[PDB]
Amino acid sequence: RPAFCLEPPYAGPGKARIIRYFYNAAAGAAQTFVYGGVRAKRNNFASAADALAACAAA
Repeated sequence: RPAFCLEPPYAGPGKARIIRYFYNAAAGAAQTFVYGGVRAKRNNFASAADALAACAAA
């Protein structure tokens, strides 16, 4: 899987309140986090399905 799938989720310094998904490699699962709208890192998807497709393919 890509290395970014091993990244912790990054809320960043933004004040937005957006539900995003990251691949939690420790858990072997997609998980929700609160993204602030600025400076997203790569492990950051709109849906668990998108996070899983990138990181647990296939």
